Amino acid sequence: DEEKSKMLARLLKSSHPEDLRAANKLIKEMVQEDQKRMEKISKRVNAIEEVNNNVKLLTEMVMSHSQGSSEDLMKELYQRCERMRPTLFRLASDTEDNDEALAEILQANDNLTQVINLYKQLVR
Repeated sequence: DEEKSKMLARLLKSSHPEDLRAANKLIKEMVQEDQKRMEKISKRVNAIEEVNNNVKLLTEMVMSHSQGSSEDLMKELYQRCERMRPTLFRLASDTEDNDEALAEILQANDNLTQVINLYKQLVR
């Protein structure tokens, strides 16, 4: 990260023999990497984002409904949570190279399961 960096800026400012050939090859590499690294983070974030929101929302509703046509936007929301358990689990699986991310996906999932059940605690 910092070594590949110093290395690069070294290969750049210098003659042609190796320097350019290498400098480029190394530029091409990084680019291709930053590409996948990007798409990954992007997926994880939206996923967690989508989850925290649904939880919060459906949580509030199950609260205002614990006393008094929402009983159908509350169900519909709930089933959405169910189908997320999958993607979440499937996500934690590819996140085997970053425990800070993996932990977030996990806690994300805790909230998800916590509310999917709390809803069921009333319907059931």
